[PDB]
Amino acid sequence: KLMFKTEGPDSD
Amino acid sequence: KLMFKTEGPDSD
Amino acid sequence: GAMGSMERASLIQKAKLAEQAERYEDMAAFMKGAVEKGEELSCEERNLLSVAYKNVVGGQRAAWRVLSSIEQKSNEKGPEVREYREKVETELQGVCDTVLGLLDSHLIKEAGDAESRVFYLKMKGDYYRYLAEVATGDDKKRIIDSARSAYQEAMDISKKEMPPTNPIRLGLALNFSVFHYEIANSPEEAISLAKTTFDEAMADLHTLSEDSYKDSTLIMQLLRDNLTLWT
Amino acid sequence: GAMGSMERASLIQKAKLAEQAERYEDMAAFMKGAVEKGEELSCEERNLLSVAYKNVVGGQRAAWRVLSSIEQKSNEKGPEVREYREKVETELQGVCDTVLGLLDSHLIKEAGDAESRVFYLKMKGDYYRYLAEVATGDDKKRIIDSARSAYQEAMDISKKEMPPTNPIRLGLALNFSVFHYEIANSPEEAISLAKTTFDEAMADLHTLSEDSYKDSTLIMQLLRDNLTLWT
Ligand SMILES: N=C(N)c1cc(-c2ccccc2)c(N)s1
Ligand SMILES: N=C(N)c1cc(-c2ccccc2)c(N)s1
Ligand SMILES: [Cl-]
Ligand SMILES: [Cl-]
Ligand SMILES: [Mg+2]
Ligand SMILES: [Mg+2]
Ligand SMILES: [Mg+2]
Ligand SMILES: [Mg+2]
Repeated sequence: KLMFKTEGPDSD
Repeated sequence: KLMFKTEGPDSD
Repeated sequence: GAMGSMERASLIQKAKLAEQAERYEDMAAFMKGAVEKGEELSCEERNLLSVAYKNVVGGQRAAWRVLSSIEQKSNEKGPEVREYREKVETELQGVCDTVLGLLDSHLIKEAGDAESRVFYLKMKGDYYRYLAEVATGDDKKRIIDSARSAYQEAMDISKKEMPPTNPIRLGLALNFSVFHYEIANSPEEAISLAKTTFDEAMADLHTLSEDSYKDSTLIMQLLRDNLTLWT
Repeated sequence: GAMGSMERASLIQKAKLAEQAERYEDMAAFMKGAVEKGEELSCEERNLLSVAYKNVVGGQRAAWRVLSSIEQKSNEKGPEVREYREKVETELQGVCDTVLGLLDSHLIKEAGDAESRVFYLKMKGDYYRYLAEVATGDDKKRIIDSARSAYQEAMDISKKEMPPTNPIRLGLALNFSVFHYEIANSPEEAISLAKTTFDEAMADLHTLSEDSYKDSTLIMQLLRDNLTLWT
């Protein structure tokens, strides 16, 4: 899935 | 520490 | 809890060590122990708590998506794909429930300053959002509304009490916009929120020091990244 | 064990899913369950077992080194660094003991073909080597000799029963050479083993298909990488 930017560590 | 190459996944 | 015998300061110290070692499950357990001492958290401690659980749940979310994709393909081999996706899903839900439990007992109710209260309400919205990503049953609408309600309360406080460049306010708006886009199926609301947030921050950058400017523009760029994909 | 009620084939299937999801602790638990069914493992299953535990112990080794470095600097702040390094060390030792336990009960004794027996004896050497990396007490010499003994038995079989390009033989020699260099403090033995292994494989590449050539040269390049750093 295309994941959009959210706050903090991009840990997924 | 400098780690040398060992077999398989370089998981460390 | 299993951290009940360790000093609060030692738990914080070990959370920082665990972060350096990339041991995020340990980091989260140490920070849970610190919260359960019952004292309020400082700004640095709140960030340790959030970073720890964000890394843990992030691994679970990525694994869940891999398994969900395999499962969906298999439905276009037995019960094993569904069983294992369910196993990961249940652990992910457990982590979210743990975080929500810490927020409800009793971080939010003791948080009176905007910086702490908005931070915790944003986290509440985030972990309900992660629950919503995996929800399919008769509670999905209620999970979505719980996320919405927490984000909305955080937004209302942030707009009254923080400047438009405040990084907490910016990251909240970023996340609420993503909630709108793909959880609430409100892409227009997401785009409007991201644009307004970006533009109001832009207009306030002139008030900031060089260091605060860097902090705010970093999150502004995330808003822009999403707007570029959405428009 | 907790996997006792799951079918062997389902455990293997779920180990492969866990690998795709980068859930290596799960992958290792599933493969441990598969081993405990008591049947011998196929080549693919042995590789799943090894990949799973290699990823788990790799995370532990990397974390241990970070903490050990911090601890050493602090000795040139209280007990917390030592305590946490010890916690990670104990978990790492537990994983190594688990793997060694599977090999001793009863993978090695049932392994009669060279490809299986060498594979398992190499693993035995590897996990004693990981124990040796963290060992400091009165058993360190015995741990080192256990690693040496397992690697030596694997080497003796591999030289009698496998061609010099066999990837199992190559990876064994690679790892035994690293054992020599930095566990046994025998850098000359390490260099000699790596060179001889590389040169004897070189001379046998002409016998291989394109696909086997790729497999063998990949490991040969690791030997070369080490020789470049060592000479
Ligand atoms: N350990 C981390 N990943 C972070 C620490 C802090 C911090 C906050 C206030 C003071 C000092 C550090 C962040 N903003 S993130
Ligand atoms: N899952 C993995 N990381 C591997 C699978 C195999 C394999 C061995 C024999 C047949 C098919 C696959 C490896 N050599 S590694
Ligand atoms: Cl399962
Ligand atoms: Cl500890
Ligand atoms: Mg105390
Ligand atoms: Mg479920
Ligand atoms: Mg059966
Ligand atoms: Mg110890």
